[PDB]
Amino acid sequence: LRSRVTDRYWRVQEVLKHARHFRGRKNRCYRLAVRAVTRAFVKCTRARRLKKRSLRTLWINRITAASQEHGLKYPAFIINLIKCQVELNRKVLADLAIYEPKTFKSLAALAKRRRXXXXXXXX
Amino acid sequence: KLHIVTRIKSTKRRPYWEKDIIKMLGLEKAHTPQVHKNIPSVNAKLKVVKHLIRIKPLK
Amino acid sequence: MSSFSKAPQQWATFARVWYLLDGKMQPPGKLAAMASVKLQGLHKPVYHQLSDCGDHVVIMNTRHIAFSGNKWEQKVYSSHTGYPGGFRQVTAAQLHQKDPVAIVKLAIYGMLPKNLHRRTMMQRLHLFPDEDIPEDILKNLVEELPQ
Amino acid sequence: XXXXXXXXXXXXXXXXXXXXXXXXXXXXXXXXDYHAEIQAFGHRLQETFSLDLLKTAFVNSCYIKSEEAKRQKLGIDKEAALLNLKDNQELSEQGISFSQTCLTQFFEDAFPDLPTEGVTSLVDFLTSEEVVCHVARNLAVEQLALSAEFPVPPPVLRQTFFAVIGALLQSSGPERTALFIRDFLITQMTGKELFEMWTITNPMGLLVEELKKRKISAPESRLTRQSGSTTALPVYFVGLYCDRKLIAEGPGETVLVAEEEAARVALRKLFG
RNA sequence: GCCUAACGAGCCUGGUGAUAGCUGGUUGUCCGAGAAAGAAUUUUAGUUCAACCUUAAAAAUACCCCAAAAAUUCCAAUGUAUUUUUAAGAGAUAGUCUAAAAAGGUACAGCUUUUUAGAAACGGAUACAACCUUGACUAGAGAGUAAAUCUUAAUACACAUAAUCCCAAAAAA
RNA sequence: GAUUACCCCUUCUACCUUUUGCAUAAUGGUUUAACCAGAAAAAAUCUAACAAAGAGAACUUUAGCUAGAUACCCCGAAACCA
Repeated sequence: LRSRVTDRYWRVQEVLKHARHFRGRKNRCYRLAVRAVTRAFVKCTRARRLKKRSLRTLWINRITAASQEHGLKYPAFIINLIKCQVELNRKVLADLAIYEPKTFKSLAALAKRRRXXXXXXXX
Repeated sequence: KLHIVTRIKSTKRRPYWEKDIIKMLGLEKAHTPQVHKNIPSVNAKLKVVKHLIRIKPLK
Repeated sequence: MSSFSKAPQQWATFARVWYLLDGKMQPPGKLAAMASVKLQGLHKPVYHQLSDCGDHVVIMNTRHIAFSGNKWEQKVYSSHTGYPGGFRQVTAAQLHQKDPVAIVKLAIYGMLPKNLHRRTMMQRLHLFPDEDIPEDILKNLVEELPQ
Repeated sequence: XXXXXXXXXXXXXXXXXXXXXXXXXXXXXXXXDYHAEIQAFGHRLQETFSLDLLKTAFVNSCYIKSEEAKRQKLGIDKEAALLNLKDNQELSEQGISFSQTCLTQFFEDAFPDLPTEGVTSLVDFLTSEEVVCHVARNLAVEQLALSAEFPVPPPVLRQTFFAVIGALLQSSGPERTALFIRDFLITQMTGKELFEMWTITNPMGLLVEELKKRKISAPESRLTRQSGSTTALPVYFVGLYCDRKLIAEGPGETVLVAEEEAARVALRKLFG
């Protein structure tokens, strides 16, 4: 004949060890701890998936701001960068949009230059 | 000449025979180009799923 | 300098800059958009969502605002109380004849995101029907963008 | 077995409310020998010589005094460790002197435009006890250090570190040392603190001294503009110029602090 | 009605672990593949083999299929992979909606009865089962796109708590 | 996820059972501990023994025979009889 021994108590101890910092019975009771842990992991996956989206949106906002400071909008800047064969990511572009206004000013100048040259070649 | 077939649209929500046609064309994924010879047999199947794909001549 | 292991860039926080916006015929709610952009701080490359880096916007001549179309008499502001049948309809006309600074403010009040930061940035907004600005004894930056 | 895991859990739970002091002899699990440590010390670093001086470098007076004390107490036998400390203090002496000379040479060659006061300040900060001891503890020298009383206290690790320095000076010569120390110290600094501790007293006046010494021109502060804020902090735009040519410009909350920061930026500007 | 606080036939013990096609339940990890209707049944909330599926082996070939011909029933070629044969073993048989063609109903119904097709991330449609885009490895402070999001149409010599058909406004690549 | 040694902001419709479909205003649970519900080899697949024979006086057998190893859980009546 077997016994329950320390197995269940150790599993509960582990779950509750992962249940620390939780609020109320969820950091005390085992069942609510598990129920909260599942949700915690699902939210971990989902938020780690949407983190890139949030960061991307934030970067787009920053670059949009820095662009609007120079008189042009975000999409025009993007198009100009595409036709300038610039594969630079929006993260580094935002970092330059913050710390190094000179580089972004140069890119904006080249952007307006390409836009004016295209508008003059089309006419 | 030779025609290259690219899948620009899903085979999902569409009849199974069209999926069979796509399998005949050798497309297991979207946007993946495949080089194929020009023959009425292939051209017919190409005409079947044509609305779900984009074809361009090459080589 | 130095950067370590994939981190977003925000240091601490900075000081907001007070701005001035002119009245006289600019479309209502069309100004509220950019004023909400300045309120959120979306015009700053250093912008952060949680940090609340938004600035302080002061607009003048709100009674000189001009709404196009027939919307003057046709716009109805609804104010309802807890009491039954306490539904009140106030036209833009009469509201302008009484409390004009409310109108534009309401146009801003729907632009901002909800919860805390809404009211937080709402306290950064001040409107006056006529021009008297003791706060102009304190030097501020003036931005002109008429429509 | 459940007994071994209950005993391991009870020991691991007993160590939470009780913290034992760190011991130097029981620190390393494997047997600690002199030759093993100096061998690894020779394999890691480029060149290592004078094994006796190297061992002596990690020897402190406290261990000797304690050892002799135990010798007198027990009274079993008598041995003389006396030569160790006497040989160590000399290496430390020469070590300090040559360190001062070497660092002085470094600040002289790297920054020729740096005034004498700046040199003195940077030397005092670079030779400071806390920083050097921090580098020591970060290099895990405390593991190779031998202290009877306690391993932790700075007077041990610092003197030990300087002894190691002098040991490298005698054994490996200057050419190697110049490679070693110069690499670490610079990498440690990294901050604006270098010129900040020299700015702790009358930044403006110091700038006056520097300008009067070099270009012989009295600095003038003029407010170029003001953007006020009553709520948090007001912003004043303060320019600083000499002979109508603007040296610097900067914002400030108060006139005093603004002038301080302007004088600081101008101070580091004339550093080059 | 009553027969020891409940009598269409008391209570105790035993048969007895009566019978229950019902209802309420059935606990560790990982990997591959993966089902919604053919006829019957003192049967419809249950069963028995087909319509499928899974394991382990063999021998074959099978499909998308044009003109010879009778929406299909057949067959070249195409580019394909499969189609069974045999040996054991399952479970499933109280389902819906949209689009098209029907029947009943009232050119009613989130209506019922059939045929064909699609169907069921967390993208889009304010939220919402099928509608739109996509077939589903983990990890990554990379990139390129699909659908979609805010607007288009006018002139005559009527329901019952607080508004707008998702905020505010706007205009007529 | 960020952020400070704490929090506000942003991203998300309890579990289970029953169902075409439940966060559902369908079902069960105050919490915790412990107790508590898949145990049957015929034919077959598989690992070995020997082979026209296997198997401990019993049966099978046109490659069989013998042995081992693999799949079919609990609680509940109203009542009947002695």
